[PDB]
Amino acid sequence: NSNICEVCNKWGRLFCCDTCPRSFHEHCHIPSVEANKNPWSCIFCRIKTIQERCPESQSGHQESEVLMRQMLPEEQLKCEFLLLKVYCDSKSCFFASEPYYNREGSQGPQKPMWLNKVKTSLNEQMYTRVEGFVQDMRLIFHNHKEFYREDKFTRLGIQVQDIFEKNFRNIFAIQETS
Ligand SMILES: [Zn+2]
Ligand SMILES: [Zn+2]
Ligand SMILES: [Zn+2]
Repeated sequence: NSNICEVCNKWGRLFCCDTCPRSFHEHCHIPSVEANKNPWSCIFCRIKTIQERCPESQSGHQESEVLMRQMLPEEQLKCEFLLLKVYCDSKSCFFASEPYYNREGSQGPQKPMWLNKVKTSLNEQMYTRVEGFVQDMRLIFHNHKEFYREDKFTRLGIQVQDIFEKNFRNIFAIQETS
């Protein structure tokens, strides 16, 4: 197994996957690494199994159909993995915890949102469709763009949104277009 956490790239108290060489901090993995279960298979492994059981699940899909899917166990997993892929980027630190807004010439958003809030909401099964999760994720970046206006710090939102969108198209096998 790897000697660093796959998500945050730090050593520490790591749990090792049984079916691949990745390792995780307890609360870096999503869902949090399960208490027992030997062998244990990480989210990367569980996603790969879904694809292997249904190869046709990788044919192209329309985003509008994906968003209306109910959050059954396989869609719950896919959203958990998508969330984890964002945390994998170090720039996610900016969007992880609860923001506050006091900048001359800007007003804070009407509906603040952050990664750890989305994480709790998934854990508590608060989303009934994929659209719920994707709307809250996109809201994070939209709030940031609007608040920071012309400051160059706006670019951090563009950057992390691009990680989210690339991973969304991959995980949910969105039909490729120009
Ligand atoms: Zn970690
Ligand atoms: Zn694994
Ligand atoms: Zn199948």
